[PDB]
Amino acid sequence: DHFLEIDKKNCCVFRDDFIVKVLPPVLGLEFIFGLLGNGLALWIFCFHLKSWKSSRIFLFNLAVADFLLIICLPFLMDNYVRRWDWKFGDIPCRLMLFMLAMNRQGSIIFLTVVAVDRYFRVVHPHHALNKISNRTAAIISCLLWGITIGLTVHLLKKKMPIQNGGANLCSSFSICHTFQWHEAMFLLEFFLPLGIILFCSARIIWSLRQRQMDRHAKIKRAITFIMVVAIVFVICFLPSVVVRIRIFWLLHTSGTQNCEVYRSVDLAFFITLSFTYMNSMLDPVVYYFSSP
Amino acid sequence: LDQLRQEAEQLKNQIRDARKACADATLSQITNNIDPVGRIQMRTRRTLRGHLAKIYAMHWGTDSRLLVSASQDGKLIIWDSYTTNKVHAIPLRSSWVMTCAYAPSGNYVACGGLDNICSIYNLKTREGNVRVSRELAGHTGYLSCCRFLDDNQIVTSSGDTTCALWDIETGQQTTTFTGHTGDVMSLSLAPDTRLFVSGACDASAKLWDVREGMCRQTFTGHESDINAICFFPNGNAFATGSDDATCRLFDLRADQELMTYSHDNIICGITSVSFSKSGRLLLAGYDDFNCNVWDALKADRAGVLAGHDNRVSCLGVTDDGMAVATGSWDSFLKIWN
Amino acid sequence: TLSAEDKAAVERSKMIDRNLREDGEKAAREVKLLLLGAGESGKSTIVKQMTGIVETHFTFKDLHFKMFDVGAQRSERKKWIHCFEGVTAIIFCVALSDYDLVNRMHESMKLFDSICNNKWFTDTSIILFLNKKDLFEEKIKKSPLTICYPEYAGSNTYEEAAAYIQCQFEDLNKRKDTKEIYTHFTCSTDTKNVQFVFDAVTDVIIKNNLKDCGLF
Amino acid sequence: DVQLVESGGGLVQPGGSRKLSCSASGFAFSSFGMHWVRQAPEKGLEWVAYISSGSGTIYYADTVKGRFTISRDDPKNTLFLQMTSLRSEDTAMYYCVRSIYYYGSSPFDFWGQGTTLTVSSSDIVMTQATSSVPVTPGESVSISCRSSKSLLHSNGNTYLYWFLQRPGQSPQLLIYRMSNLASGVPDRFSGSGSGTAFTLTISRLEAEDVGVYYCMQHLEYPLTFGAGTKLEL
Amino acid sequence: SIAQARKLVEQLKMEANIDRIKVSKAAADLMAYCEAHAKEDPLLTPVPASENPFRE
Repeated sequence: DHFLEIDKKNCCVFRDDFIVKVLPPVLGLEFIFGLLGNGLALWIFCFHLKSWKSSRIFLFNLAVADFLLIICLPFLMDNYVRRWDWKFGDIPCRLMLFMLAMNRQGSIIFLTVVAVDRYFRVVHPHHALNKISNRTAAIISCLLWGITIGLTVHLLKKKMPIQNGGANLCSSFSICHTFQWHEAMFLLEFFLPLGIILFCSARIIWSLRQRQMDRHAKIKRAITFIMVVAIVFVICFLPSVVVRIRIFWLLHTSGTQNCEVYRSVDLAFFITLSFTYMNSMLDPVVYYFSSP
Repeated sequence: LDQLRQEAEQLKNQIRDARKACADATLSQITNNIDPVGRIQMRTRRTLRGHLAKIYAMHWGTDSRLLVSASQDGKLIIWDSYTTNKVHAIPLRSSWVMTCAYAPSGNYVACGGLDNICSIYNLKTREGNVRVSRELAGHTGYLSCCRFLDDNQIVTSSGDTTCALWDIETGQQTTTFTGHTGDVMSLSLAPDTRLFVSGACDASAKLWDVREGMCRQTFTGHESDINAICFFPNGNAFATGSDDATCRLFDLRADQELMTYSHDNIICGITSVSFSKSGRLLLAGYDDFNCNVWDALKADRAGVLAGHDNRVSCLGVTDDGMAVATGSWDSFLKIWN
Repeated sequence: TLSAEDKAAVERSKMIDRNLREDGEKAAREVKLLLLGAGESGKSTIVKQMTGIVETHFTFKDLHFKMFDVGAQRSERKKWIHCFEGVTAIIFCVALSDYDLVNRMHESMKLFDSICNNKWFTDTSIILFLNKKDLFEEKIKKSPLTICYPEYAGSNTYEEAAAYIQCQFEDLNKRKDTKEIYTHFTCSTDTKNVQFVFDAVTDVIIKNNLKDCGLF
Repeated sequence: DVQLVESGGGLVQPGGSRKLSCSASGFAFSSFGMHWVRQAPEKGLEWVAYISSGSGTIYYADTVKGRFTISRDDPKNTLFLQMTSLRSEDTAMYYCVRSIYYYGSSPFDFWGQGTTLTVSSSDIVMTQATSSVPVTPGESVSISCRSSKSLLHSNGNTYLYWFLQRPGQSPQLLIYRMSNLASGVPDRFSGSGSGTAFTLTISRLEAEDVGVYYCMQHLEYPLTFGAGTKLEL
Repeated sequence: SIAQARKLVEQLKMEANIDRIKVSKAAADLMAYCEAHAKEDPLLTPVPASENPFRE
């Protein structure tokens, strides 16, 4: 049927017929909107900006992280139009996978860092970290990028393209049974930052409410902005995780021998993975430029 | 008693009549034959970034290489302009400083501000550190300018409407000049260090004689406070910058207004002025975030130095005329050439 | 491409830079307040409770406060006020017992109007202190407030008169959205004025931090 | 008083580990780079070690590298030099000179007293030619020194120093950078010359002026002294 | 109260006893000084980079 041995037992791998007319349009719209946002945001961040601050440094790092996905999208739609096939070379797809993982990890980590920075500025106004040196911010950003490379560099070792007849798909997510060795990162990548961000936002809003400072209009505006950031992050990052846990439950309950069961789950998972790119393209709007 | 009031009125009327009868042609009429100086372009050569607050004063050394700068973080910094190095950093007792000076011999420096005390610091000591040589007190207002005559004498201008000539050895006011009616905000010593001029918020300037101490000439014509003053290199003229967005060139011997430098675009005041080595370019720092240069004869703009992100507060020109130093309310201090 | 002495000079300059940076970092953690009054308004007590400029000092709740009192600077106010741009707050003092005559309340109102609506102090918060309350109570026991303010149709009780004075003093504000003022009646209790100053200072610090990042 | 005392001398068996201490009082010890300079019982001076302000730069001579160490204690104003594996050629008198470097400063201005140590049994070479010169009071004398590499650096400085040592005393700075008169030095002393040829001139020579004169270069480490010219009678 | 008025009268009588030269003569003098010393102004006439102490 649709079986293929990846490294162990097998791996139910599919390329649905509808995939040609679902993902390419969404990806093109994301590409064009991300261009028209990121270009302006980066231009005003490198031309019309004031002296660099720690927060500004973190936002610039987040912009670099979400631009890493913009520079990689064309390969994504090239695969999606050709029904999960490569013709651009071995070390090439590997670079695409590394860039995708780096983008995801960096975006999430820097989002959590920004949330923690806001929490420390609003709840502990007289703490030491509120007045930090630009050099310390640079060291922190370098360390975060270093650990991100540490987790994401394993993807730059294996020569992935596998024989699949007329295709050599270099996809990083297959319905495998396998085990959460390198996996379960897909879960921890979101679960802990979700908790940290929610806790920081709740504490900020509650402290700004108790102190009776919610009289000036921009204070309420900032509260709404924090809430909007929270809802955006929660909305973008869940459908993928929901389908992933569903297929994990199916894998644990039903063995990966009868691949006919995984019909709609592959399509659903990949639509949700396409949805996941929404946050990276919304970042140049919500944070930079929409702010006061 | 109004008889002496009428005496003063008739004396000032006679003064005006004598001044008017002594004028036959303007400086522009004479200088219209001079070829235009052309556009003057200057580029930032060095940028000195050590301060952390607004810079309020600076002075060039006699050797045209070392300078001293004063800001509001309670620090006096001695810069080596050729290599942008730091030689000395003196922590001040009072963080509110509005003036600075450099001794001609290079041994002493001076500082002062809202504390009504002029501090004199010794630079070359056997112990290897900079220590305060002498504190001078006796003014009832903030000090706005101080200049060095030599290693033993000093001249100070304060907001108590009076000027003083001190004696660093004894520490007492050798002479006091009292002829103003408002705060005095500027001071410039003549090249021969025999006379000097002072500009006051009274909207006037006065020519004082150091040797015996009485006012010899009073120059009026402005419309608001005067924030800076500077002597022509010849020593027979000077230039005043005020808050009505205009500069003026006065002459000592003519006892009259010589020329006015103003443009319709500028409406902000002037914080500091200075001349060039040959006396042809008049530099002027504005609140417009940039400095201007004027052809001192034809009164035409010949260049704008715009590299600051705040109000320009201090401006100076080296003794050999090979550089210009500008310090604004942002911590940066820039050198142009 | 440098001589030995040039390298030593560069090292000395680097040490000077490090010392300057350390001093600035240490001095950037203090809270600076500017104290203003109307002569006998009562600046004595607020200060004693804790020849030019006279800086007082205190440490409260692990926070260092430096209060600057201009005092006897009998000169032009506009020629040195811009030196105080960037202060955390302006502590204005006014006595409720100076409505008798020689008009003192009107002078305080004029000074408050001049200070509050200033180009330099376009965002610095003002903490308003209304002191000398007991003598004002004694005066209002007999004399009416109509002498200073000819209006009413309300009453002549301490509470209503104090509220009227506070409303009149707050009305003088013009930048109602870029500047917020706080009004407090001075109490004989020890830790009541300092706590109010601390609360206002915190609030200003929270607003400044929010402005820095951009969220607000 | 800018006194500067040293201790830690005596007789050491070869292979010992004697350590010399140098205590300074009367100046800002924290902002003064400090050198250690030795002198043989009968030969001329010889640079030994150097440590900067803040201990960020340390230099040793070629003859002592790997055997001598130098360290500072700024809170208590002390300078230590630790010697290991002493040989028979280390018997000398040690001095604890000071030097502060900035635009217009005068390095090597104050020399220490001297600590005596005895042991039982690509470099710029600078020559001074003549060793002894017969002189009379009221005359004018000239001392000539010659290097091997030109000391006129690109910026314009000519790093050469003239020192004078009186009998039974410690050397004192006379001229720094080949033209500048040190503080406390009378007018009669003067210096002149050009690259690889320098001359110190004394006009109206008088008593309390005889001794030994040394020329030293500060272009690049290791610093090298001259043989020394001696004035008698 | 009234001594400052006499002081002002004396100051005015002193200031009203100084001879003044023609304005045209002063203009010519400033013109001559500027023309004579224009040759030694590195700001007026840009100096070549060979002897310019501020490189680049």
